[PDB]
Amino acid sequence: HEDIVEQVKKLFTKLSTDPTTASQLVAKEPAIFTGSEVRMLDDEIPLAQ
Amino acid sequence: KGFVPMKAVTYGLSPFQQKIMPGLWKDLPTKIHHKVSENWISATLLLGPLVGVYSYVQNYQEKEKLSHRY
Repeated sequence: HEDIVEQVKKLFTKLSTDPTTASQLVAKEPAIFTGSEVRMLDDEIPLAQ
Repeated sequence: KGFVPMKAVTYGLSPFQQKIMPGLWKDLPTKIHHKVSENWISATLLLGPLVGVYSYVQNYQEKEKLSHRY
């Protein structure tokens, strides 16, 4: 563990610095469930799924 | 007896996501004009021979009633 930490402390130095987390992006566009359906009928296919 | 092989795609919503009642009083002036400018030769053929026969009978009976009076 202590040998990997010193490698990443000098290799990962140049990635970006935006302070937006993932939770601020889920909360301003949430996901909502809707009861509904889609049916695709073909009748030339032998099995139904 | 009941099979027609078919190919189509259908989408459908849930009953508890829509407005059930307000689609009745929606455009009732427009709905009325569509029914009476398309069914006005089927009512001129149903009431026409009845209004014209009732006019004949009431005129016949009002001229043999005034010819029997002294």
